[PDB]
Amino acid sequence: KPSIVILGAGYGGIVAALGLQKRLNYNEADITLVNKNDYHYITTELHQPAAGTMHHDQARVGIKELIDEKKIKFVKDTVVAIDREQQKVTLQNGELHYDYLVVGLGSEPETFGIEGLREHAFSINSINSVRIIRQHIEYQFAKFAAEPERTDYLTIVVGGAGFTGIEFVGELADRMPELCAEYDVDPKLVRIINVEAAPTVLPGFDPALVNYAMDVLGGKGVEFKIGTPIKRCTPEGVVIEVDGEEEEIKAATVVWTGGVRGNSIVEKSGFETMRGRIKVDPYLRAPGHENIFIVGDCALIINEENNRPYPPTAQIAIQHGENVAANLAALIRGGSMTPFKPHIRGTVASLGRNDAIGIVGGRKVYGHAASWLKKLIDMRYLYLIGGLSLVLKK
Amino acid sequence: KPSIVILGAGYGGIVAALGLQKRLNYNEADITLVNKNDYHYITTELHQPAAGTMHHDQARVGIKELIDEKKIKFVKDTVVAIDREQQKVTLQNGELHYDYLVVGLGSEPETFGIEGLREHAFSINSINSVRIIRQHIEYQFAKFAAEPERTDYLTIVVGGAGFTGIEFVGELADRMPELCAEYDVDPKLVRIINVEAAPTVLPGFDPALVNYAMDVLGGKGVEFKIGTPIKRCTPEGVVIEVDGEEEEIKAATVVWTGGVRGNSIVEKSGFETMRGRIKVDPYLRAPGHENIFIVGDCALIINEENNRPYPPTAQIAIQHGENVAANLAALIRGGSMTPFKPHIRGTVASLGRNDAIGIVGGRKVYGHAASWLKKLIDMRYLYLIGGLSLVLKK
Ligand SMILES: Cc1cc2nc3c(=O)[nH]c(=O)nc-3n(C[C@H](O)[C@H](O)[C@H](O)COP(=O)(O)OP(=O)(O)OC[C@H]3O[C@@H](n4cnc5c(N)ncnc54)[C@H](O)[C@@H]3O)c2cc1C
Ligand SMILES: Cc1cc2nc3c(=O)[nH]c(=O)nc-3n(C[C@H](O)[C@H](O)[C@H](O)COP(=O)(O)OP(=O)(O)OC[C@H]3O[C@@H](n4cnc5c(N)ncnc54)[C@H](O)[C@@H]3O)c2cc1C
Repeated sequence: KPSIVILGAGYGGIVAALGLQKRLNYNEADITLVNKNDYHYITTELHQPAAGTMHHDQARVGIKELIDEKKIKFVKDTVVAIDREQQKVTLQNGELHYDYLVVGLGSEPETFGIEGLREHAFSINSINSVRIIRQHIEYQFAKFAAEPERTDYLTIVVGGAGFTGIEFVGELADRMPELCAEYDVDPKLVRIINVEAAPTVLPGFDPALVNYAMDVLGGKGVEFKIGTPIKRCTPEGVVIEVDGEEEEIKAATVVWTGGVRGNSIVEKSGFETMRGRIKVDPYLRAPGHENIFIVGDCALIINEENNRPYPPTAQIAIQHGENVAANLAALIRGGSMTPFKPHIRGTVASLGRNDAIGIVGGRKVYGHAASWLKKLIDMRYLYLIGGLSLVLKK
Repeated sequence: KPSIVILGAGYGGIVAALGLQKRLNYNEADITLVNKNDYHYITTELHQPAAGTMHHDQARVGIKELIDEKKIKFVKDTVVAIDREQQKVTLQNGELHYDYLVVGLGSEPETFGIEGLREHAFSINSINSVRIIRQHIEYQFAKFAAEPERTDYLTIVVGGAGFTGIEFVGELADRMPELCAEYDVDPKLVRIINVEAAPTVLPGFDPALVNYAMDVLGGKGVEFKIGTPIKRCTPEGVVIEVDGEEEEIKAATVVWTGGVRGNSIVEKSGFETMRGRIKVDPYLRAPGHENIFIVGDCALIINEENNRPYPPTAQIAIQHGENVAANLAALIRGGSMTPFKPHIRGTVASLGRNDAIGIVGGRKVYGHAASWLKKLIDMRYLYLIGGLSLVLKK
């Protein structure tokens, strides 16, 4: 019985684990799933509890409830290092050996060495982190009424006007009326500032969709500072660069959505990486390793049509897991593997709870239509991993 | 036509204002009520929103909803100083003249010059302050899951084991199960520590009631450190004295319930005070001033039967307001005044939402009985200032 070890129970890992579960009979292989939490969180929904527009329990599910304990041994622990030569994974509270390894440790924030950013800014990338953001913001607003001159309490800076940043400021905008009512705050004093180094909001997306997004969010009071890089971050705010001069934004809350990289454990373990990501072979294996598969945000795929990398998405992470599960089963059974080919469908960006933008079926979508479509797409993933029961739960 | 100016819309000021409203005609006197907020808060209930066991809106009511605009002119402003010589009150955004003055500015925290206490500990004395405490604590618990070795996040130190401290830790204890579930916290790691310099919890109360209180709160996991003074306070915690030696308690939350004094404006205005309060004459007037009345926590009353001071309570504050309103009406109309005579009824201390201790009528009360009695007593005040409508509201 060969030992398959899966590192990280995210989109890539959970799908891979459940795939192997469905494809393999009992005693065909040992399957160990490692995750630092006993729950799997819906990473694509994390902007909502971060803004307090949805309870965080709506964005996570117990791993034991998803898997078959007789087929998969779940281990709750934190991966520290991978020893490729010994084929051993080092954890905080033990060690594991493998015949096959699946790395799905996800992303970590990339702050590009910008001073104070790692230590004084917040990230939206886990249940813990979004509860921290949520309660941090509520704490600032609670402090304001006693110190009405401290409008920096009411200022939130979101660094990076990409997909995550745009969805987050949308949620923040919807949250503000209730939040201000809770803490006797003049809503006109609230500032939500989206700061982007690139010269365009949502750089790389269709201009028509972008302008609609900016118009809607702009209407809701969101400010955009574009072509404006953050130079440093403090607990008092950020310094930005405007017209070749430094300008300070006093803000008690700074959220970084300006870049991610593959989990550093991968690169530190000696794998050759580009921005922490591994340019895997056609079978999603790490080059030089016939027994190591890489999924999700740790994997790098190049679109051969335009020589551009696919972005780190949940959508492609899911497709990774399905392919790896299929190919691992084949390897266990001495069969031939099937080369991975991504099929990129449409993605919808939420603009608060009642508005959205995106491409679905090949057509531009807006408003309530787009908003419902996003919910349906997200529901499909829940059905994939937890069947109708998980869908009915929430 | 005399000008009556009332400073502070607390128990003393609101009752006095409503009393004058009920006793005087529309042309007998000008009545101005000054308050820094447009709302009157139920100070005796503030321990609940501080612990998050009751929404803060349940502990306040709009002042305009209580008074008759044709009889009383409400001014939303902050009192800065009182000029006795000119009979003028200075505000942050203007100034007022009076023929008669009623001072009901309440208490402010007394930290006795204990280092760091004023700057790093929290007080339960307004709607703003309890929302700050509430969100501070939730913020600490939110941070814990990401740093499970920082158990100091889960330690709450309450300085002073008097009436307020006991009620507050009672509320915190009831809150903990829900709070821990919200933030994935092991409840056994939580520490609620009541620190008291005196050698007994609730010093001055009946020992039987005290022992019952400690047993109930102790069962709920509340720790008591008695004969233990706080020496200094930091954002990291407190230093305490144990057997003449320094010991540190690491705690991200320190709440001070160990002493209050009369609002400093009274002393700063040149009034002769003892611990910030004025030892008023039998008609609740400031000595040397036949036209200045002091009510509530700014007033000091000595029980002439046993020469001991009455504690600063809402119960006696209410009686102050009624007496002053009656006596002011008499002065305006040239009648004779009535010496203040306190009638001290029973007071019940809550021990969470489902338990309590106190004296009612002439018998000691416990449990659900005591708990309901406290609610009814508090309800009586709501009826006094707002009739059945306000009662039905809450
Ligand atoms: C607000 C937000 C919105 C998004 N919306 C979309 C969208 O609409 N469409 C789309 O396609 N993509 C979206 N994404 C991106 C998508 O969420 C990620 O691409 C996806 O999470 C990547 O899958 P993953 O399994 O590789 O990583 P992850 O989902 O992050 O999974 C990593 C797992 O491994 C665990 N883990 C991490 N490190 C360790 C360690 N040392 N030891 C043990 N366990 C560890 C983690 O606890 C976690 O469970 C969004 C991302 C964010 C932040
Ligand atoms: C948790 C807690 C529980 C309590 N429980 C009880 C109990 O059960 N029974 C009992 O008898 N007592 C109880 N007390 C004590 C009681 O609350 C006080 O004695 C009461 O509040 C005093 O009434 P007051 O009007 O003098 O002061 P306050 O109630 O504090 O009123 C002061 C008013 O004046 C305003 N004000 C203050 N300064 C200014 C300024 N510069 N300018 C303008 N406005 C100003 C304030 O905003 C406020 O509206 C409790 C106290 C606390 C903290």
